Amino acid sequence: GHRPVLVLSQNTKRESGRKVQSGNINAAKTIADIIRTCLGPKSMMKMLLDPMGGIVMTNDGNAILREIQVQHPAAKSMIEISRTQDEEVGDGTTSVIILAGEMLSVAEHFLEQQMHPTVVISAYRKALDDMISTLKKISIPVDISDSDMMLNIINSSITTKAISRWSSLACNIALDAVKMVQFEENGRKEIDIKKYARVEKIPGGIIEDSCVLRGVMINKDVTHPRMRRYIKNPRIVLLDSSLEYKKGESQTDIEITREEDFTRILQMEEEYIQQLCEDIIQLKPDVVITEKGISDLAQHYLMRANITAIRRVRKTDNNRIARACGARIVSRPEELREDDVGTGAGLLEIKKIGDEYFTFITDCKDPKACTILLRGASKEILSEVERNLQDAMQVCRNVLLDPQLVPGGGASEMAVAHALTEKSKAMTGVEQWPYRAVAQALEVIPRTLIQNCGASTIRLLTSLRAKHTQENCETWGVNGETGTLVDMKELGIWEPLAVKLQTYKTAVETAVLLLRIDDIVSGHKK
Amino acid sequence: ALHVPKAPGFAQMLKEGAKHFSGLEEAVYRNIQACKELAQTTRTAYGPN
Amino acid sequence: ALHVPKAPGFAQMLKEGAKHFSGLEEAVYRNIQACKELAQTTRTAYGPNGMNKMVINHLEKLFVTNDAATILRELEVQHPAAKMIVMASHMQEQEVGDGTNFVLVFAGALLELAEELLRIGLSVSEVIEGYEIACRKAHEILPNLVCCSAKNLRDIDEVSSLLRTSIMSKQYGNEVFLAKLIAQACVSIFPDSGHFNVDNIRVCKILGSGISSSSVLHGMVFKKETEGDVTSVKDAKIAVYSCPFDGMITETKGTVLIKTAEELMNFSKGEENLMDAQVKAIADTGANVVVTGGKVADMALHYANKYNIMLVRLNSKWDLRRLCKTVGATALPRLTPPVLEEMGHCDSVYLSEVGDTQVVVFKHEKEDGAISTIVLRGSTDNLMDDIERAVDDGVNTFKVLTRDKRLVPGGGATEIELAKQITSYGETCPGLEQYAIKKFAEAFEAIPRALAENSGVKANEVISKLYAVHQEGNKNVGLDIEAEVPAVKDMLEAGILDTYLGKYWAIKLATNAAVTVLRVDQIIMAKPAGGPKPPSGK
Amino acid sequence: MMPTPVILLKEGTDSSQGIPQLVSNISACQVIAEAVRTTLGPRGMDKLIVDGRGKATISNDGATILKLLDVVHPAAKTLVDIAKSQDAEVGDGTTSVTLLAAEFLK
Amino acid sequence: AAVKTLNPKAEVARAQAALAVNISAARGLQDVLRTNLGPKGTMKMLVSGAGDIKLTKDGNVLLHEMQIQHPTASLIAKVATAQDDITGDGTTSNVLIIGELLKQADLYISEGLHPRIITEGFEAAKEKALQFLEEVKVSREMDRETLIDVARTSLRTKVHAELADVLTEAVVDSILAIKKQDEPIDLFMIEIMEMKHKSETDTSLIRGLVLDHGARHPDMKKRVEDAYILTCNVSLEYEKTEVNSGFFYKSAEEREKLVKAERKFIEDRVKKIIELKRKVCGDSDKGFVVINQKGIDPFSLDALSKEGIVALRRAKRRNMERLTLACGGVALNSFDDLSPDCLGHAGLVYEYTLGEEKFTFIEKCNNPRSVTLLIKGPNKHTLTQIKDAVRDGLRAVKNAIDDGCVVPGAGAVEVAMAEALIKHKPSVKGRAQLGVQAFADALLIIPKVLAQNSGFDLQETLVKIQAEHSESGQLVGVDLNTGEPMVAAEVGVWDNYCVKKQLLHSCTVIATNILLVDEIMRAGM
Amino acid sequence: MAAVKTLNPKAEVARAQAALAVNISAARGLQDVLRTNLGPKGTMKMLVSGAGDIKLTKDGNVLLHEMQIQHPTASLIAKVATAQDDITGDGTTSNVLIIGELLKQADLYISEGLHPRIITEGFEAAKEKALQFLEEVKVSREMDRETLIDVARTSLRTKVHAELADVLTEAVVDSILAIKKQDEPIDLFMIEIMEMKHKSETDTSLIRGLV
Ligand SMILES: Nc1ncnc2c1ncn2[C@@H]1O[C@H](COP(=O)(O)OP(=O)(O)O)[C@@H](O)[C@H]1O
Ligand SMILES: Nc1ncnc2c1ncn2[C@@H]1O[C@H](COP(=O)(O)OP(=O)(O)O)[C@@H](O)[C@H]1O
Ligand SMILES: Nc1ncnc2c1ncn2[C@@H]1O[C@H](COP(=O)(O)OP(=O)(O)O)[C@@H](O)[C@H]1O
Ligand SMILES: [Mg+2]
Ligand SMILES: [Mg+2]
Ligand SMILES: [Mg+2]
Ligand SMILES: [Mg+2]
Repeated sequence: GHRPVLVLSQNTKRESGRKVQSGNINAAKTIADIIRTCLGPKSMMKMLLDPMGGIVMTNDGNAILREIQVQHPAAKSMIEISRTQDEEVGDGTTSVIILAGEMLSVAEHFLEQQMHPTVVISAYRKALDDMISTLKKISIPVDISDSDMMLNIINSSITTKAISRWSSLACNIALDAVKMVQFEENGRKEIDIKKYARVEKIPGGIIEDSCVLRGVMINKDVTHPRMRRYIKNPRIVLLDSSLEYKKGESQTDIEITREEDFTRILQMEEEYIQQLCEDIIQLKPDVVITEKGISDLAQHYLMRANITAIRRVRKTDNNRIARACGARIVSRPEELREDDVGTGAGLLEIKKIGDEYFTFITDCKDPKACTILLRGASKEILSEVERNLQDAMQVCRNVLLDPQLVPGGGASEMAVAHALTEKSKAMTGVEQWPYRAVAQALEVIPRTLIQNCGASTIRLLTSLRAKHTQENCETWGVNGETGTLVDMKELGIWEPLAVKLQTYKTAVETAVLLLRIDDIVSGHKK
Repeated sequence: ALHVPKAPGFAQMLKEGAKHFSGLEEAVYRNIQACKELAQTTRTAYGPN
Repeated sequence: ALHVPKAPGFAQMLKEGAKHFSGLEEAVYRNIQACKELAQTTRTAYGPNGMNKMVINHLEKLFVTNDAATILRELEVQHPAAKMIVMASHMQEQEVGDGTNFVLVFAGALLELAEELLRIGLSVSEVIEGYEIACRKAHEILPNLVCCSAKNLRDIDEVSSLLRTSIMSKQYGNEVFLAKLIAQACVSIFPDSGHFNVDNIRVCKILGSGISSSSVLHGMVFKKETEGDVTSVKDAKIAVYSCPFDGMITETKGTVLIKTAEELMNFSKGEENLMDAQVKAIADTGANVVVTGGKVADMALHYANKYNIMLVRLNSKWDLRRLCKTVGATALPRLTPPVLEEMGHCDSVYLSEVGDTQVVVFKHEKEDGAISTIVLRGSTDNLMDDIERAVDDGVNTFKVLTRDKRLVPGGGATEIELAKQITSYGETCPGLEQYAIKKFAEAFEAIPRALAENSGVKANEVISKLYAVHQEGNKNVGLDIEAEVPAVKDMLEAGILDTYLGKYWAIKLATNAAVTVLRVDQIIMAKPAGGPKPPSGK
Repeated sequence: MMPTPVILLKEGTDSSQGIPQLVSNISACQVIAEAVRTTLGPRGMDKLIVDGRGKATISNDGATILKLLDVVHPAAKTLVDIAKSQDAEVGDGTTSVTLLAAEFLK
Repeated sequence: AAVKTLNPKAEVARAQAALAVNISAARGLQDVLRTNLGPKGTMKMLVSGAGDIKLTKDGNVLLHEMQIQHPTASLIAKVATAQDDITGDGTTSNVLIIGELLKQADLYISEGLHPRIITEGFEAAKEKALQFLEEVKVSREMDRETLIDVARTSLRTKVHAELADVLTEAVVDSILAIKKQDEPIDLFMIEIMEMKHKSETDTSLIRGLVLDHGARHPDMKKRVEDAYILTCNVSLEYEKTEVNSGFFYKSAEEREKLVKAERKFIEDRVKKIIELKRKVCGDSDKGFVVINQKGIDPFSLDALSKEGIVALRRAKRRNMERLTLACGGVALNSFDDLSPDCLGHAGLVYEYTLGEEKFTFIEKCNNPRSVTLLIKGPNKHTLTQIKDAVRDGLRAVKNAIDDGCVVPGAGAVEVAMAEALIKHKPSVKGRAQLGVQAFADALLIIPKVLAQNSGFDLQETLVKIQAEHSESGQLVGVDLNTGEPMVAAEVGVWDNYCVKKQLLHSCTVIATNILLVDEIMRAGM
Repeated sequence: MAAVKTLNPKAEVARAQAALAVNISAARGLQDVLRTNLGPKGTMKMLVSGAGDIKLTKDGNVLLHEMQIQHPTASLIAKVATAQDDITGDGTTSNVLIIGELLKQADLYISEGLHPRIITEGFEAAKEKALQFLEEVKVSREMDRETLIDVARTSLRTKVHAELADVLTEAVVDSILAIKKQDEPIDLFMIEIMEMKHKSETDTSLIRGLV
């Protein structure tokens, strides 16, 4: 007996000092090294295995980082910033990880030289402000009306993915989907591709057959075979209330003492269904879409008026149909109005693809929602294609909202590094050394591009730096496929300004956050 | 689709407890890190102070 | 240098408990060996001199019989090839009703000779092609081997003679008595319309008095007692109800709402008067026997006793339908009195005791009716079960005779003649198919060989004598089991004959199973699972 | 015998055939008949059988004694079955049947 | 390993290890599936954990039934599953081509060549191969003979000879029966039934429907000559009120009245049916058959049988459309507007009893747009194998009809395509010529495997066929009986053009994606 | 599974293509590891024993012995390399590489249905022709000090650092010329190799005597 007395509970570990800082920096460096090789047009894909048996073959940095599990909290912070970068701008998820890793790597050198982390953080913040200034200074304007330049931007965004083979088709698909999704109401601009740009994947066929529809496509069939599977100009009526007979909310109970009351009640059920269907029919529609069930008697009464009904559609799909065909979802058909009838859908077709029936509401005139029908080799290939298309659409939206561009292929990195180094000469305090350190740590992107291309890093990077020491050479980067220095005015690889700004901000702030940390404590319960 | 088998060749023929490290990252950087750790361990005893 | 690693490729990719067998030696010979083992296990029960086998299944239920299909059903067969051959045997049992042992023996012989042919150098495809050609030749030859026809099915003695052979293989000691019983039961069934239903022959097993005391009854026997006090009716006018013998109730919900004392005092009296009126209305039609499929209310039983109506309750609806067919009644869905067309008539219904169990007998006096029953006596339940299996074989033989009336000689005579003719045919066919054809012909020797082995004589002498006599030109000469030395006799006069359809289907199914087993080249067995049986079989 | 990588019947299946099997069956029938030998005749004796629950049953009746015994030998159960049959059909002679059957086999 | 420093319980393959693992898995899969290709391939027995037996040589079925837990095997299996889902054929060829592509690519990668060059060569070779396939396809009018030839080319590879011929006749007849001019073919209108009582060659085509259930009332007629078909989706059994009614009475007479009056609703619909039957046919010459998707309680069954009406209940949902297209009536969800024109017509309806289950036959239709194939066999595995074979045949015939072009088979198209790729190789700039050569050699696997399965030698047969094609220019394939070069078009060995296009696209895409993988990770725990 | 597994249940058997695949995979793995040893531009390997002894080597035989392998084909190839080292003292890495590449090239044709016997016959014919050509191409020359220096350099440069190799060349050539009798076999037992642990690696030299 006589158990020992403790201040803190058992299994409450505590680590402190230089060890914590070194461990955090090494964890960030390892996380960066995981996806270091997945950058640039020459990137090699990774094959991930899910705990549930799935396989994720991907080149995207965010997917790779979110599909792995770590226990070191600094690695968790790196995964979190990767997810943040993915959610905010859409791409740049591996560039930000690499930049943050390099910034922490160059901060460790000063942390080992009797320099307080607060000084390094102040220098990093000044450097980040100057990077923002330089990036805004070297940007170029873009007119969104020129579709060719938008296609070129999307191409430069997707040349690093597995879809670069069909880059032209992918760019056209992404541009059309983003343009259709774009919408404005009550003076509020809106580009919501998360809800109104649906990507549907059906394995088989060829990827060249994939296209974006002027409408929607749902995996649904007619409730009854007699209903038409092909209508030219359907007047769509949308519903979100069941077309059956349902119990009321209140505690209702009947008490039958006469012979004819039972049959009378059943007849009233039938008559209620008939009246409901008559109220629907009064608008003279062609197809009826419901989110809830449709009774067989209701189907009969609708087919009596030559109406096609689809029984149970999801909420999001019904919203997409409403956006595409200009309808308005209603619940009580006695309150149905003419404005709620969806006219604008140019055709409704229900054809069988493989062994499944699919409903097409294509051919809409000016639809505000679209379905991207992807056909390919298998589910993993189509998942990667969907991720690449998501990157393309996010880049298109970023350019549409913010129309500036900055040179790619490491040209922006070298230009900002040179500007930061030149400005660092004016400083006379001790903060200049970490300032220059992060400035040259920004050079990791061209170095990684050269390494992935397979060329010699030292001489190519030295020549690139020497070129950037000149006056009008801020657009000089590296070819990702031939390993030579070229002017990005000629290569045409440009990136949205917003993506670069977000990448730099996230990298510097992650470096600051992990530099502020000491005295790791673990083990306690909730 | 839940396990990664050992690559055919040397990886499969290796003994049970044996360890194999090859390349820059697996070998050279690890050795440099170990030597740096040793130097850091003994550093504070240098000099009259 | 102390361990052999798994070869790269499929061997390393295979699961833990899985097994993979590929190639001739590793797959085909193993399958042939398993099938030969199964055939050898069942072999000793073939023919009249076959020996019964005590088989105890996983539920400690004892089966003693020489029926090959039953033995294979109660055996926990694990090998997939043996499973395939068992499936073929069961298909033969379902299609015809007899010949399962023939199927198993022929398949085993075919597979053994196929292994021999593969060993001497033939290919699997060549063996399969030769087997198919020889099977076609056998099916062509078979109609020419028909010796006599049934030529009558409403007779008693002639059909009994026809069915004696089918139930001589089982119960060899006393087959004339069983043949007479089954013949009478089947002749009562099978009206002027050519359709014969096997289900119409019922078997009720009552223990105690030895199988020689068994009898056939024109009607149905139910092992239970009457609900009422009347236990015998001489001019039964049975009315059959598929509804419980009780006041009909609402399907929705019942609730007696009482608001005055008068209703409370009068409710039970009115209900009693109503049920009495219903029972009296039923009795006024003349129905002195009532059969119900549901429960019997106490007031219902009281009022039926008051009006002298015999009550019989049948829990199983199959028995209710069979009784309706037997008497000629219709199952009333309600408790309304039956009209004259729906009221069945039976010449005698009474409660009786046979041995120990109480029985209710719906007995007709005519030698006709839709359903006939064979009551089997005996000293053991297992013996009665075996007699029931023999009765099933006899009834199936009668059904086959109704379908096709052609017959072939038994006791290996047909097999020997088929082997001789197929060998003669294969002696002329050039190419490598001749070896397979000759082996297919030789595989027919397994039937007379098994018969001679079970009889306890030398098989080789019997087969040589059979070939000698058949070469002389006697196609109806086969093994004589009533001798202590190898001897043969003409079996058209002996009356030992087999159905043509039985032999045809048995040959077809055995050859199909053999060639299907031969076609398999690789086996990929998954890890065995201890699941609570597949949901399909419940 | 041989290992037979894939065996025919389920593992654990026991098979006995030939003259030894039938001789053992006869011996089991003799053993069953020995359990009711002393219950026959005016000088017969009673048997006491205790079940798992501890309740004892005292009987001179052959069928009852055979029923109480938890016989599991497949050939021996035939004697119990014929004793039950004799009791059901006639009601007397439940010991003579078993003695006669075992004596025939012997 | 960097990953193992974060998650110690991780399995990682990097750089050459990933390629070695993937190529080894693909080679193993190809080694197993080599024996399926061609009519001379070998059957496989697949025993499940529960002991069920299957006898198939399909690539997709075999892949599903292997006991494999490899990631690359899973990827190839999903590719083959998509192949089977869309085109319905060409899964074994898919796996073989993927494996041979990976092997040929490794043959150059192991000598220091980067996989990206191989992938570029693969893309160029795929483009050229698609152009050549466009140039070589044989546009034809899909008469009965061409469809029979295609059906033979599939079913002979799936089953043995005479069974294949019977299945070809049945499949071609059924497809031609349900086909509408200038209209997509709906394969749901061919119902596939399995009965387990006769030989495998008894499978035939019934110009009507076969329903696995029959009349549940014994008094119902077992055979109706001239039948009026009523396809309905109306419940004819007792239905509880939705609002919890319950009954309240004060005497036995009131209870009897309420019992009698609670059936009035269903009795009204039964009376409507009986009135329609009496109006339509006033004598016993014609018959009435009611096929209901919902249940029928015994009282309604008895009421219908008293009028000589055959009633079926709990029919399959697809049977509504199938009977509407075959019999020609209309499926009704209510009887309120019941008209004589709503009744389909069938020239014969009878019930067949097999064991404990009964089947209903609806034959002698006027012009059935929906027919059924009745699979018959003595075993369950035989039935499953025949079902898979007829699925393959139906897909092949539908694909042949869909586009008026068909491609010569027996490996001829692959040989000619490889020759064209070799000729085009010098035009490709850079070292992608190595990838083009690898693609051509991978394409040459089909004649090699066909020669192997036929029992010949790969090299001699392949060089003979290639020399014949170069000398003559014809599309010469592999003769599986003699091994000599042979013209596939003249003998009638046809392959689906869409199947070959899908093969090229999927194989190239999956090989390119696998070759570019340099790391395999399992760190989700 | 097989006959052996039937007689001995706990027997490991690889039959037909399985054995060939196993042997070729083992040879390919050995070749893959030993590729980096060949040539003066090869890479050093660090071998750590169970007791913790550190051994830096580039020799093929030394690498094979301190390999942690339990493969039969690896054992066979290691024994062949051991014999090569015992007799000639050089060529172990080349031995392993040539064996592995021969097996790989043979498999390249065997995997296409060709029987290995034809490959072995071709191997024998090619070996005879190659031996004839090697006889044709050899350079007969009287061995002065310069040629021996060149040979010693060609070996030691591939074994050790270039400057250390240059020192060792003079050491070994001088020792061999010192102990060499005229037209008599050279007894290498007369060159004692004594190691001391107090100077730099370039301080090794030759003593015209005995230590
Ligand atoms: N054709 C090209 N030549 C050189 N560099 C390129 C080219 N295309 C893209 N890049 C560079 O590759 C990077 C994009 O790589 P990617 O894998 O998309 O990383 P992220 O996911 O962080 O955007 C960009 O920084 C861009 O500068
Ligand atoms: N009295 C007899 N003499 C000789 N052979 C007989 C006699 N009775 C029947 N057989 C033979 O016995 C065989 C029947 O064997 P059986 O045990 O019934 O197997 P199965 O039930 O599979 O037909 C028939 O082929 C028949 O030729
Ligand atoms: N009678 C024949 N003669 C020659 N070649 C044939 C014949 N029948 C089929 N083939 C060829 O053999 C191949 C059969 O492949 P198959 O087993 O059907 O694989 P899958 O089912 O994956 O398509 C086809 O590519 C076809 O060209
Ligand atoms: Mg990007
Ligand atoms: Mg029999
Ligand atoms: Mg096919
Ligand atoms: Mg050397």
